[PDB]
This record gives sequence, structure tokens and C-alpha cells, in this order.
Amino acid sequence: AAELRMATTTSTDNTGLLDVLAPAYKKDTGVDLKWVAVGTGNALKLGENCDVDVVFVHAPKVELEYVEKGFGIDRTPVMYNDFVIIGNPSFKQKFTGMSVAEAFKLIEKEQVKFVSRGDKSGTHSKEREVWKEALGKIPEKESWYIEAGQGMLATINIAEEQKGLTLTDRGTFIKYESNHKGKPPMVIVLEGDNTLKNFYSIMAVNPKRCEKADYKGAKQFIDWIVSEKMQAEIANF
Repeated sequence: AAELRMATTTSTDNTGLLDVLAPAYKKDTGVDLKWVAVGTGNALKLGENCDVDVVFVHAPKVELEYVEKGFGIDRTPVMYNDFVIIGNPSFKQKFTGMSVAEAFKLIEKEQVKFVSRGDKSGTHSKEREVWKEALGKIPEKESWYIEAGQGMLATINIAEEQKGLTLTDRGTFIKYESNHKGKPPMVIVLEGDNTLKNFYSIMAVNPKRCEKADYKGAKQFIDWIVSEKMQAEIANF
């Protein structure tokens, strides 16, 4: 009967993360998670306006703005659905033992085809971050660096078509895999590096501006997530 009201993002909702957390939380705590999944800006606006108790999003840029502006507090990452580098089976041997930075340097050196989302995407700005960390620059103008301007799944097909590489979240690759049953066009070629980790952030609505937000409920949920049992539990999804 007790509940906690959450504004989240349509892409976050689609990962199923929340559908995993909610039953587990109800079991430990007796509280029902209730969420609405909208646009990023609107998810934050819902917290800004005192419509929810907590906010759950996937965009570190604005998350930080948000905290700054005074809208959210207790920013708390939940790691999930890590990014991986994929390409045809040829490539796996190529990078064995390597960090992402070492592999990307190699990609540049040998000029292997790399396909970027090249759209307004969470995956795209992440992938840009990875090149920046690896080379100190985004190879935007290199002949081998192609910007598709397409959804994740379309840019995987382009990478496959041009016998090159791309960066995708694990969830989509799983979907891609269920499509091409049998013998794989595409295969995980690099994973695990810390810079490839994926985080979704929970923030509590600031009680100082939202007198009637259930900040208690918010802090309880956040503490639960942050707790070792759930830290260890989450890592094992």
C-alpha cells in the first residue's frame, strides 16, 4: 500500500531494469515502486515541479546540471547494461588482452572501419566520450570513421555491411543476436573495460523545494540500492 513515485525515461523503462528492481524492493521493504516513463527533459521537469519523489535517468550531463540547480540531491548511480565493441569474428583475436584505449589506437593506426551512431543519442555521446579518453580527440574527420545517423540496430547492420566495427549497448546486441540465429555475423570483440560501463542515475527530489515529496521514501529506496546486498545483487544480473 505504501508507494514511491518515480519519474523515469522511456529508454530506461525499456531495459527492464525497473521491472527487476520493483519486485525485489517490494519484497524487502513492503513499498511499491510506481513510475512514469517520459522524455529526459520531462522526467527531470517532473521532479522540478514536485510531481514525483525520485527521478531516474540516463544522461550525466544534465544530471549534474540538475543537482547544481538544486532540483535533485543524493545522485546515486546504478550500473547496468554495459557497452561492448562488436565486429565480425575476424576481429576478436585482434584485440585479445587489450584495453579499449589500446584497441582504439590500433583501430586508428590500422584504419579499420568504425561506425558511429552520429545522431542525438545516449550511445553516441558515450562513444564520443570513449574516443576522447582513448585518443584525446574524436576522429570525426578520418576516412575510416563513419557517422551513420541511425538507430542502434541500423548502425550495427551498417558496420556488418562494411566489414567494420561499432559500439553498442549489450541489450541491443542481444536483440540483434536473436535475429541472426545460428552462425553469427557479429560478435563481442571487446568488453569489461571500466570506461565501457553504463550507469543510470537515481536522484531524490529536493525536499527543500518540494515540501510534500516523500523524501523519506526516496532516501530509503536509495539506501536499499546502495546497500551491499543490492550492490552485489545488481552486479550479478
